[PDB]
Amino acid sequence: SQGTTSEYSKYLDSRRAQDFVQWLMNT
Repeated sequence: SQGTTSEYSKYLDSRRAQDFVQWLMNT
């Protein structure tokens, strides 16, 4: 997901960003 600034900032930071890259990769 693209998100909106502060919303995406979470999955651009630490743990959640790792889950997002793992996900993006699998997809």
